[PDB]
Amino acid sequence: SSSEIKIVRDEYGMPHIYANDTWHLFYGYGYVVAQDRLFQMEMARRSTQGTVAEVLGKDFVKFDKDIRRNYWPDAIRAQIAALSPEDMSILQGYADGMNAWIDKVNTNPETLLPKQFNTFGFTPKRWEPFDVAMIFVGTMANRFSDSTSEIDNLALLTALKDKYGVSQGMAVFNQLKWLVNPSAPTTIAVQESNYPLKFNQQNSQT
Amino acid sequence: SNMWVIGKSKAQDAKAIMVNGPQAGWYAPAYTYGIGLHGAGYDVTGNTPFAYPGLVFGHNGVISWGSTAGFGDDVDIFAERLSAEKPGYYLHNGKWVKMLSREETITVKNGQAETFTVWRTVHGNILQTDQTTQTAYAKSRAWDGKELASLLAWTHQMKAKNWQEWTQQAAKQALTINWYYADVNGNIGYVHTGAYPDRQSGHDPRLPVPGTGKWDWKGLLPFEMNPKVYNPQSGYIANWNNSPQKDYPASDLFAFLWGGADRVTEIDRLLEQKPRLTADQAWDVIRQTSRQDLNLRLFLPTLQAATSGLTQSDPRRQLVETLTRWDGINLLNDDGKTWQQPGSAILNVWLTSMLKRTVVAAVPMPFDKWYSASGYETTQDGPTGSLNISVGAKILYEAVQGDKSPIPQAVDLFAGKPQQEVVLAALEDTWETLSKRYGNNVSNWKTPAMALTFRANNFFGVPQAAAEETRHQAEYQNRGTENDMIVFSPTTSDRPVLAWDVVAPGQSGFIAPDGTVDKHYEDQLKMYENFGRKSLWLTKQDVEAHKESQEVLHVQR
Ligand SMILES: [Ca+2]
Repeated sequence: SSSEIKIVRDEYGMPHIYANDTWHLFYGYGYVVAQDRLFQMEMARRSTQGTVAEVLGKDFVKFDKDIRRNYWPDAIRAQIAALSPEDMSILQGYADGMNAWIDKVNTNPETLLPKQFNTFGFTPKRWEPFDVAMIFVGTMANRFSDSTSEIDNLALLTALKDKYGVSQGMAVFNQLKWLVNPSAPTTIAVQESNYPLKFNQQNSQT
Repeated sequence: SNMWVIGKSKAQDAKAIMVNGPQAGWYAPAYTYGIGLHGAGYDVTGNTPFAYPGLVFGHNGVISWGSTAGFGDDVDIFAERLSAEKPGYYLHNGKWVKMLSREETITVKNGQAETFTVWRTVHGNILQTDQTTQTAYAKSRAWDGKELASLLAWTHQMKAKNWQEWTQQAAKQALTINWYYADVNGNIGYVHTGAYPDRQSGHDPRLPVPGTGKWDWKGLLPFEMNPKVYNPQSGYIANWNNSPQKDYPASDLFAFLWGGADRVTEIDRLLEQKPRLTADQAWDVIRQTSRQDLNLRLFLPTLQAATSGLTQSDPRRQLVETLTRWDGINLLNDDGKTWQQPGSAILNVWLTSMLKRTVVAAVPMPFDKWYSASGYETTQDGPTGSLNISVGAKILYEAVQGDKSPIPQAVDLFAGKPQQEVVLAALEDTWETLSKRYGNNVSNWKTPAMALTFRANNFFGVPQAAAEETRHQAEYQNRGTENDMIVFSPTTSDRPVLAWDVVAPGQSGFIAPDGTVDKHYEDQLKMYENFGRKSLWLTKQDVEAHKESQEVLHVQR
């Protein structure tokens, strides 16, 4: 049956989904996630979109503002709209699966609603592909692949150059924040290959 | 985040072994989510952060995969030129271009909502900080516009059955992440994935560039450029957020460096120590690295040289002698709160003093604060993440290497003073400090151990559970938030692959309205604590045989 989703949990409660097509597979995935981590996922949703204050209050306003200033939702929505039907099915299915469980939770909250929702004073709503995507986008990307301190670095260099003079200053910056260090232990051994690009270490852009 | 992949040339009783320890801090409920998918081209098992559609840590019976943050430089900042007479515009390629803008409203529970505008240029979103009437900085990410592509690349890679099909997906993952491969035939691989900009000549990637146009990126470098290796001569692939490859530049973060001093040496050492390792030995590398003081190996030689000529009774001498007899492997005393050996406290005090005397002394304030951390700093609840060698310590390490360091010491961190003298002065400080606190009998010093906390707030600092749900573990372990190992072609099993993982506190974070905690709410907590692990099932028969419950859904899209 193309419309059948089998969910089997092992001795540790770990779910295994069995389904024929893409939409149903990830529907089953979202369903079990909603069963297992609904509050965690709801709050992760809020963390990645900057809507925590909506439920937690004023102490999270600055948090919210920072999240929203760090991304462009429309651009994410546009990448989603450009998805092939097959790829779209991953997110739509996942979103839908969560919604199926969430609808049951909101129907019989006296038995299915995770206690944290009662405690924090609100109820869970439905998810869309955007929501699912932002879980990944807001964590893995906006946070684990978004590291820079170039403005601070320029301030350090500027102070080094003021303290030690220009040539010396540049030299000391390359001693404290070297671009590359050849003695660095690397995952790929020098016998295998080396990186061919050479970079400017003089801040020649000024 | 660490990972070691042991290939056929180094695997015992197996063809390949993969042990991954992603490190994002510790949380309750669990940072990752156990999931198995079977159908529509997928057949996988493993676990993944925030239950991403794509499993970051898992296998499909043919290959297995993992990740550790890459920390390559994939972000540059563009200094945009503004005009007071043209608010909302910026000069680009000789024309005042209109910035993108949007209104946002922060709704606040029990508070007044707040409305503000977010601005963006062709280089990226505008930072709030460092703004003037004439300037604003834009954060330019090489992966911009490729977020979704990375999410899917992470999904589709799970269907790969060989290095060629897998690197095809690695090429689409644009974030700066190290990906690892292993397969049932003993092959192993590594790709430092991600989009990296093809910068103009003269562009120093550690500093901002003008956003007027002349400095715009030429595009993105091709996959050919990404550091990668398939079946390395070494027979292994080890990573702990260290450099992927010789001459490959790190993140521009001032607090981040790839230098002679790197914690990954701790893994390389244990892997090379033994010609071949078994699955259990590979797993044991978790327990050893998680207890390994990371500074001892780096500074012990320097400490020895400085004290080698002192007389027996010199206390600076005995502190160093204490370190020499130590393997740097911390263990808890029976009391469950102090360490058996005082080595890390010694190194912490000494190191803190060295940085103050050297690096901190040569850097103008307030930038000097950036190099003062010893790397042992923590709170009552213990580290919020992994322990690493601090940036100050890595700089100090090059200085003590003298001419063995490839980094020119433009300025002398020792400012003309003999290194021995400064190392001794620091040892003196250490002795005064610790002897005053613990007494003068080193042998009965019970210094504080680090503990570990599974926090109820997620890495963002946002509650993902009630406070009371926080869990505690007496022994801090510098190890993965989760650990998973996949063993290919194990000779003692009837299966062509075995896999294990640990998702603490448990698979479920559910608590019923009456407060009844789910059966799998905390059943992996003690297991995590004692370096235990549970089997990950893949085949239908294994899953069926280990079934606890089952449910069938019938749905029409
Ligand atoms: Ca940069």
